[PDB]
Amino acid sequence: MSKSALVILAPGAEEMEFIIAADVLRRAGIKVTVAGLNGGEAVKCSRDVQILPDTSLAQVASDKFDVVVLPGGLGGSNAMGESSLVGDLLRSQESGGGLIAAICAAPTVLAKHGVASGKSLTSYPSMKPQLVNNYSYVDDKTVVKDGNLITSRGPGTAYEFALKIAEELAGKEKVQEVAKGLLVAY
Amino acid sequence: MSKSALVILAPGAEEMEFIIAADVLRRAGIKVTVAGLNGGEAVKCSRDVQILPDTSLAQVASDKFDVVVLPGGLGGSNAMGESSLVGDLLRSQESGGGLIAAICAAPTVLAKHGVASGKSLTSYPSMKPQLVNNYSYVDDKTVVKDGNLITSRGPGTAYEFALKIAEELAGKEKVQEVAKGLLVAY
Repeated sequence: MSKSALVILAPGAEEMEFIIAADVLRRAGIKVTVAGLNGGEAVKCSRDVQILPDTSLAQVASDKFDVVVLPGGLGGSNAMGESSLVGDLLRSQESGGGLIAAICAAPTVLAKHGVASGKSLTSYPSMKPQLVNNYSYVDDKTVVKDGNLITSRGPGTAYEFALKIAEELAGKEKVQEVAKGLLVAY
Repeated sequence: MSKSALVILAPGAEEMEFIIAADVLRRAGIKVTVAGLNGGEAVKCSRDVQILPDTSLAQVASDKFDVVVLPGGLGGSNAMGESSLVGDLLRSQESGGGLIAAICAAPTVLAKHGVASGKSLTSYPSMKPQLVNNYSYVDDKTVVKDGNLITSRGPGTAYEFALKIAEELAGKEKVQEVAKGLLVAY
């Protein structure tokens, strides 16, 4: 009847990347929960934009989501990488064959929590040396999908990233109409 | 020696275009003030994302900004169009020789306030009929500049819109570095 997405909002997140994934997913008819990393309070992002989450990560820790989305930004990614809760939830998503999606610096969260080893991914270019030892790093793609893992490079790739997630959950036709309304070629 | 931008955040604002404007301008070293239309409280956006403004529009009313930026979204544009304070600041900005930038449905804000009549502009494609009478509408163009007016079309043109404003205020070398960091060709 419906597909869900958990979007984790962490202090120091790249707000553009975050907002694009939340907003595009909602456009495509997906039920998006924005879960604040440390609570239900406003999250101060990387360029000082403050965003109210829908709820806390902790409050949706017993729920299943068709996709777990990790926005990038160095500080948001560092916070998610240190969070034992993010680790538990990511291992859970991997073992239920659910989608994991990470953009920009956020794929280092996968490395930090031992998730999705041996898969192909990309990231923001400056994070590559953290991601070559246990993953096949892709240098030449804006978005990479390998089994249940979708990763992407940064702000210039965030619309394509969100649309690719949307396409897996909501289908081709829906995403075509969504992309048309965005004025995004896809 | 810095430059300044007022970004007006209004209820029903298209959050992506809003966040992209605030973030990209901040990356370019421009002092950004995010000012809530109706006060300093959180603003609910078109897709239910809630954003805390830096301050209220009312509180920056005697301030001079090098640019006044209007994000789009239909609810947001309609609210701005009804606001006498928006009108007053657009007119003052216009008399003052300062920059005005409006994306998506936001150009209709200038129509509602009788601002920049006869100027060349674009908008979200379906909003064209609202604009053809009193403006010189340009169909096939992502970002349109006429003197101190900059307009653009939608989410898919938001980066270029923001980078175009950034370039006017911060210069070519700065915006090239910012575009490089964003992974946006510009």
